[PDB]
Amino acid sequence: YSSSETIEILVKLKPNSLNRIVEEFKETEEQDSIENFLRLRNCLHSHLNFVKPKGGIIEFNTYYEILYAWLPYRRELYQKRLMREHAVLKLRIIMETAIVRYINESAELNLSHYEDEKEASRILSEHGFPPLNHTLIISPEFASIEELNQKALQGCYTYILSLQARELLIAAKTRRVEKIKKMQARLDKVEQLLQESPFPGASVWLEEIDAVEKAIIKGRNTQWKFH
Amino acid sequence: LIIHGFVKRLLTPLIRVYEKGKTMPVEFYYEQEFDAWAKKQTSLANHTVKYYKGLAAHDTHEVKSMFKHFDNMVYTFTLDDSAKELFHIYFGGESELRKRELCTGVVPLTETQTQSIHSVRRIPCSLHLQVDTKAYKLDAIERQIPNFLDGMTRARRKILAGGVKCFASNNRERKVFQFGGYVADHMFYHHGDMSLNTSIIKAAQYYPGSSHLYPVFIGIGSFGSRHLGGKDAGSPRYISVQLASEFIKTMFPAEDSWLLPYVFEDGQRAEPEYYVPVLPLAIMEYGANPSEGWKYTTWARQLEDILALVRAYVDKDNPKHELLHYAIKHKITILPLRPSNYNFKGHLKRFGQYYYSYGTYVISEQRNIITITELPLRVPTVAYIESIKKSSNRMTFIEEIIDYSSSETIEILVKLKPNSLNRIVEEFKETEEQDSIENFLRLRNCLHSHLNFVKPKGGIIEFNTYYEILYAWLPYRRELYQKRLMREHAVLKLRIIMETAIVRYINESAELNLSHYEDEKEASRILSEHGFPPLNHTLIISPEFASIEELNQKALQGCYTYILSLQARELLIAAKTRRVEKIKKMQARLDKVEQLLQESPFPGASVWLEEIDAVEKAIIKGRNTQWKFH
Amino acid sequence: GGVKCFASNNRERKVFQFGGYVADHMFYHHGDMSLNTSIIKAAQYYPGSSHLYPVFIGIGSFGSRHLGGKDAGSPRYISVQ
Amino acid sequence: LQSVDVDKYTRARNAGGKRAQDCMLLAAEGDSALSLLRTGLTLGKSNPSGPSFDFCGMISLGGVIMNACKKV
Amino acid sequence: LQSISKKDNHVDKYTRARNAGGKRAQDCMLLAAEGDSALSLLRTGLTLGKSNPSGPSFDFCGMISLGGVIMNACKKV
DNA sequence: TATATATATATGTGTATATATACACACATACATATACA
DNA sequence: TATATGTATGTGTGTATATATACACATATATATATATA
Repeated sequence: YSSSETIEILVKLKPNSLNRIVEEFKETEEQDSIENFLRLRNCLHSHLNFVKPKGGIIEFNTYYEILYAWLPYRRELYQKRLMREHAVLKLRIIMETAIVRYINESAELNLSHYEDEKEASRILSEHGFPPLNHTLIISPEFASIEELNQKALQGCYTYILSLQARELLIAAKTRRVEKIKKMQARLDKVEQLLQESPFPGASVWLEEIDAVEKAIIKGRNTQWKFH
Repeated sequence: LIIHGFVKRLLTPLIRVYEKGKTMPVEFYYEQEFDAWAKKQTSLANHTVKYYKGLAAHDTHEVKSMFKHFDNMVYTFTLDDSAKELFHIYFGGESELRKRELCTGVVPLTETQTQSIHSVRRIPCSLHLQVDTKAYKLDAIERQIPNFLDGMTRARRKILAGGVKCFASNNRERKVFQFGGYVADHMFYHHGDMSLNTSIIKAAQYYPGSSHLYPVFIGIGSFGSRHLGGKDAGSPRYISVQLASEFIKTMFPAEDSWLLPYVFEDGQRAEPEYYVPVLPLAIMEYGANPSEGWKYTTWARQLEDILALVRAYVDKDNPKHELLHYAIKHKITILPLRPSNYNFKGHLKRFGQYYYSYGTYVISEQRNIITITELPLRVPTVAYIESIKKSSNRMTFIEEIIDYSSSETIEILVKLKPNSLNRIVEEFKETEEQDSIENFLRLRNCLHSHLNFVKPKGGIIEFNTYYEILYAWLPYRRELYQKRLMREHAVLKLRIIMETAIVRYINESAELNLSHYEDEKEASRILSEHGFPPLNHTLIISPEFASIEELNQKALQGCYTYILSLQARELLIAAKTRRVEKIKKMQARLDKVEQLLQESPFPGASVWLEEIDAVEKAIIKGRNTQWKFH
Repeated sequence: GGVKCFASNNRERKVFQFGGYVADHMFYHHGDMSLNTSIIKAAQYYPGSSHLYPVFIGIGSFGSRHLGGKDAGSPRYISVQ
Repeated sequence: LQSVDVDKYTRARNAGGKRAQDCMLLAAEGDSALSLLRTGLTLGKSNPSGPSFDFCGMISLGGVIMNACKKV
Repeated sequence: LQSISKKDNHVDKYTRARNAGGKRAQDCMLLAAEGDSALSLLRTGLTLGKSNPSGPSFDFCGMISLGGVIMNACKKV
């Protein structure tokens, strides 16, 4: 008589057979006679055999060993994501605090007068604009920090020559100024929480603990449907 | 038991449409009811449409709602005296009743019948047969019979559209099951996955005697052979396909796929109602299917006959120009339209009102061995050998029958019992139409056609000759050329108008001083005062499917976004030279277009001859490279 | 492949269509029946299933406790998200 | 030449007995439909007004039925 | 019991070579493939009659399917 | 030799399902093989 | 005549390897089956 998710099983006994069950299927202090009759216990017996990084079997003895092996990988991963974020923030501050002064000075720089983009790149480099790799500052995908600070200051003037004329208005200047302010504040926060105790990025991982826990609660409440 | 009431059914939804916010959806039981409801709407970008093929697609929070009301949705069948003839029509052993009922469409349901069914919950059996079973049989005709314009079914048209879109960026090959998942995702295919993969396999085969003489895809792997009739291909896990790109480029031109009526499924468009190729591809391949009521069977025509007929229709200084138009007015035949003999080495004869195809043997009395070297058209090898083995009257003269054939060329070897060449001739008599050996060895067949197609806007159509199919095909391609030239004319005028204001903004940006202004409002106001036209930049750059009234009706109703997303890269002088020369090329193209809209005998008559020559050289290149296009 | 596929909008797919996607873009070099069985058993959620925190939300018939989750639908019926 | 039972069939508890006439056979098309019907006929206390296996059965139609109107 | 169930013993995929079990039987090979698509490949290959004049053919070569994965006997003996 | 059945095959686009093998190990069911005897 | 005691089978989980089958629909062809003729 079971439900879709609930067990309900009904046996029927021939008359005068409970006492034969009690005297015939004996009772120890680990399992009952009725549970010995109806197959109602099992052992939770484990075989903790995993594979390790860079290939190969590893065999653990208890779950504490697995937890203690797990922790330093996550610790070091927080450290390297904070180093990457610090580098990208400095590089983007450097990138936009050339674009804003180009908007301030392009009314009399008058780039419409020049012939092609080589003359334009020459006259932009003759007034102190930094050559930048725009397609890797704005989208660091799988670049490590060595090849981030190694090949990004060695680009061209594509960041400044591919601006739309919509960008040259006063509200866009205002928005770029406040966005520079927000990136400066975020760079200060990144350098402030690189130095914390015990290891770098110790409060961020507490926040992610809290978010995962409430997402697990909200998924258990909705029968894992997330209504 | 149908009288007293024993046979019942549930009634579940096929479509549920969910509005955002409301906790009761709108349920539909039929597909055309959903399409009629949906096309009346104005924007469907806050609804979700679910299609339920099978009962197992219903999740938990709606099976609970379906089974709180289980006894509310069980219906019981009754029958009257008007029902026995309908069961004999729909399910009896003769098709003429089924042909003459099945031509007319479905008859809708009255208000009294609908209120009676949805109130007392009983169904007449005849009223079930005259809606549900008839709608099934019309849908099965639509799925299993080809259109006469493009020559392909509905599944193969979905495969062609999804394959043009899948291999767009780079023509890298994929497995058959991965391409099948793509075309079932993006073309809204509502059926099983096994038959789709079978159609993708058979839509790419190329061997002597295959169905498709000009396949859409290049097949990479093992795709079966003559000797089992293509039934021994690989699994879809193994083999691959890619798009035969230049044949699809020349036969189905890409700027004509914007101008076709499309099949809308679940709210957004899926594929065309029909393609219109440059050549009449419906009569250029093979085919044999049953369906409901009718039968489909074709035998392909010569390529040179079709090229002669189309070039005689279109090209004005061919000698057979006005005489062919006379023959189209009076439905008489002048230029011959023969069966195709390509990739077939036997011979073809016409005896009365049919064609016959013959094999080829090679008699020898030195070793009493007949060496069969070819079978008739579309005859598999092992089926022929087992058929020549089962017949007990023919087995009394042979010792052993051995195969030595290659993978593309027949070579069968028989062995006769000693001194038995003489006894064949009195047993198997030689008529004038076939030899005694060809009577003995089953070496001819009749080419008997059933030219039953479907037409645009649905429904069967039935021709009597291949000339009728060609004469029905030609005007569609004519008007589609006229449509593409008029659309191009409108777009070219509008693009000249667009770029000869970009040029003057580049010339006057220093005097205009765009940086001084506050936002897009003041910039659009100060650009409206100096004589810049308001334009619709998206419709000019990408006029996707816009008809010409839509294209000149919402074009002058935009803003200055065309001029405001200019990069500072293109304010340079080489960019000015580039834009001025491309404006010159566009207006020269506009003069060429408005000169093409006038010529004899109809507008766009030289472009279509050029495309005939392009399709011909692509077919020749494909036939030389074993359809690999190396 | 599921993070890559459902990026734009979290619109449902079938099991065999999502399996074709993750065999194309993740360079899977094996059969399709085992991949579709893996997707099905990665989406299941019932008392006593393997996963307590599944990657996907399953939409359709994904089996019950009683037959051990071996009573799901065919992959042309059921959906994941 | 003269010289098992039912496949994919779940009987009701009251088939062929004293209340035989008040039982249903919910004949489905395959086995995924029977998985749906098994899911739904076992709403235990969440649906006191719905049916269950005390008066309902299940059997599969095997895909497409053979017609008898032209094999007789 | 054997006679009751001998009718179900008496369908494998096997293409017999022309010279299997005769006077030149030891000149012959048996190309045991793994499935049916493999046999499609091998039957395509062994029939290149004049595109491969130095190749093999069905005069001294057979085909059979290994049926997926072979049972081991080391754990069942 | 004739007029007459009733079953039988093949084509494309559809509807549904079936089954063999490897790999490890805790657990369940079937004797059966003795060893005191009796 | 009960007892152990060493044998032999037997499903079961995930990730692999290779296959199998029923049904609908039209029409042309077929190969043996059948009266009654006698």
